Amino acid sequence: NDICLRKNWPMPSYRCVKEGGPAHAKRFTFGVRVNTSDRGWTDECIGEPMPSVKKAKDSAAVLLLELLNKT
Repeated sequence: NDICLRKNWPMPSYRCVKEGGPAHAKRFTFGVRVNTSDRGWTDECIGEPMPSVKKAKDSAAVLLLELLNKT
């Protein structure tokens, strides 16, 4: 969140795109997007299917940091 804050943007969107399923689908996949003032909502950064919802957000966010590293 530091990079988005520092860039003087609002707080990014965070919501699991896939969570739960037919038992064997408790891997969570989530996509992030940020409001890059120069363009707007960034490309939705889908993370990897993670076995914990906290890891879901953070790991996608890590890919987002790469996007925000190109600003």
